[PDB]
Amino acid sequence: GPEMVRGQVFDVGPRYTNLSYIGEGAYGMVCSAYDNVNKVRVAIKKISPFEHQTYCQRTLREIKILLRFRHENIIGINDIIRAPTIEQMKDVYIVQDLMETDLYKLLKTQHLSNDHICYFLYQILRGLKYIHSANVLHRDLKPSNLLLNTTCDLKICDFGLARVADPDHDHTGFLTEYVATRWYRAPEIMLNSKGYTKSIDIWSVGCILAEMLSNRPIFPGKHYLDQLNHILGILGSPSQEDLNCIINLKARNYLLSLPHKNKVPWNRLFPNADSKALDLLDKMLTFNPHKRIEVEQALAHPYLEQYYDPSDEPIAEAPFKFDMELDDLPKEKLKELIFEETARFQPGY
Ligand SMILES: Clc1ncccc1Cc1nnc2cc(-c3ccnc(NC4CCOCC4)n3)ccn12
Repeated sequence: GPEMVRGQVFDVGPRYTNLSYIGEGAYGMVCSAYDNVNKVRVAIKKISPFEHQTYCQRTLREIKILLRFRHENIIGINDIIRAPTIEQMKDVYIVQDLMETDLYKLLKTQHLSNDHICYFLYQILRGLKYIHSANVLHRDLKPSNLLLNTTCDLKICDFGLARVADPDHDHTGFLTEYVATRWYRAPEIMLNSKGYTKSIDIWSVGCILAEMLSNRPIFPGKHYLDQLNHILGILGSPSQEDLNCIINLKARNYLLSLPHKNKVPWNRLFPNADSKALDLLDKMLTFNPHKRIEVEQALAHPYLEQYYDPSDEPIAEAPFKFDMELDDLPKEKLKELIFEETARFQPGY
């Protein structure tokens, strides 16, 4: 029989064996395994999306995007397993090289040296530079999606929430609401919920930096609307100028009705942190998304000057365009597209 992990069948034999639980989500589970053919340890992400259009969209995007990415700081896809015919396909298994841990687990057991924080942050932004150069938004950057080895190599994973946004088109009003994980959500995800940009990823990285500095989430909102109150509790109330940049009248009136909060100085929250790290943190956690530092400027910041080197920081040679966005289709058509995108890993073809 096929191996089972916590009640989930993993139909990945005979090539992949010795499965161990790593984690799970609403419609998927990840296990470690052994690749008997290449004699290497792998992670396998089982995805079962086909009953819901949104799940199918996210499965197709993760596959299409990662199959076209090749970058040292981004998890690669080794192999994709699914049934030989579309009717039998209920699950898709994405196979990746196995990393030792993630940043979420590391921060449970270790206080990081400034050198480790600096080097980890560089690698995050080095991978993000490549992602953003491809016109992709990751939209769910957080410690558990940053994979780590003992060599301190870092790789970004889980592109289930990622998508392409062709800059030739205005995506205002067409972007999915309620993206990112709550504590890592930029304010405009709540105040401009269908019209944010790739700068929400920079905000997430800022939340990650703060978490590396103190081993605690900086904005641990208890529910969706509580999240904005945590953000404003530290940044203080938005300036008049920043307010009048919120185009949504409803969101702008909601903000005008909040009680005034003063800014908490960064070095009061992080009194032992590198002042350069706090300066970069401040620019990444900037309320106004258009004033927020962009990925290349973040790499060029004094905090990262031991590592910044554009001659060794690849960008995408064919940035993605609208063709990568054609997924507002019935889930039955998306299943056909997923079948086609994964056909290159099938015997025959
Ligand atoms: Cl968990 C989950 N479940 C359902 C949906 C989404 C997700 C999140 C998610 N997506 N892709 C992935 C990939 C991986 C992965 C890839 C390579 N090496 C390792 N090594 C582990 C070993 C134990 O320590 C943590 C690192 N993990 C992890 C989570 N991943």
